Amino acid sequence: HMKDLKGTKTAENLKQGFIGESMANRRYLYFAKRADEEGYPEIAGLLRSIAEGETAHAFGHLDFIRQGGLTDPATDKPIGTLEQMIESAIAGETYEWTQMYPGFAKVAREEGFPEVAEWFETLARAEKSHAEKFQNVLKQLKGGT
Amino acid sequence: MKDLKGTKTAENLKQGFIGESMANRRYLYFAKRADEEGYPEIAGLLRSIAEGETAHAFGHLDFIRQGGLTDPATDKPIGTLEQMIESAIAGETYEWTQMYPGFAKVAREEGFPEVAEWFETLARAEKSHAEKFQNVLKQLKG
Ligand SMILES: [Cl-]
Ligand SMILES: [Cl-]
Ligand SMILES: [Mn+2]
Ligand SMILES: [Mn+2]
Ligand SMILES: [Mn+2]
Ligand SMILES: [Mn+2]
Repeated sequence: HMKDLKGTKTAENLKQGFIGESMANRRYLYFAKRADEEGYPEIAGLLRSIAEGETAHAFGHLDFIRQGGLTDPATDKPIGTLEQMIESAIAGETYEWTQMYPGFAKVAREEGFPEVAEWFETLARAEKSHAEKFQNVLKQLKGGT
Repeated sequence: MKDLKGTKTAENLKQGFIGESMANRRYLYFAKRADEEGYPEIAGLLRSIAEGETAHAFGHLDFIRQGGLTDPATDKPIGTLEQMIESAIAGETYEWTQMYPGFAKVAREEGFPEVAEWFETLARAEKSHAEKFQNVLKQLKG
């Protein structure tokens, strides 16, 4: 019979699958740039085509998560409706600019890595801008205009 | 070029890479819902912010590689193109030999046969990926 995914090992395996598939697409597109520079177009093309595979895998994991009423792997927020999706976006961006990247920057400065700290501070300011743009979308959706 | 091995900053770059990787995937997935419902401005914003998260993820990988750290996904070096392909092979190999078969068996045990069939499809897919990368690596070393 049909069962709730909530609290199951399968729910956790969909989450972990999503994380790994997300990383695989980013990794393969980064590796493709090195193949591009070095003159390996067949290798770059394969990396890019396999990366599209990993997009399909990630999106299918999110399909089962959303259809199963499970939460966003990144934020533990529901992602059933577009409004919920934007609220998930806002929650993650808010965590990143208010807590995560400032904390990473402080640790980098304290460990003697000022260039890395500056990068984390650039990202904190970027995620704040993202949060603001998503907040404006949510106003448009929630207000129905 | 400063060595990051054994630091909390090394761990933070890894976690930042994971988060940025997920953000790009999430925002492109959300854009498809905006597409279906007729919100092209919202879809376009999601796609443009997703490009931001690509830039963030790649910059984390630059610091990882320049700081003597390993690939977040595989714990393998990714300095050279050959090392990058060997990292791809290692992660594909883990997924087809172990990770997705294991997920499929658990899904069938827990009574999720449709999810199990999906995991079985993915195990076969990652095996094909591993083989295609192996054919590349042989060409590079040759
Ligand atoms: Cl080539
Ligand atoms: Cl719109
Ligand atoms: Mn995959
Ligand atoms: Mn962001
Ligand atoms: Mn980001
Ligand atoms: Mn793969």
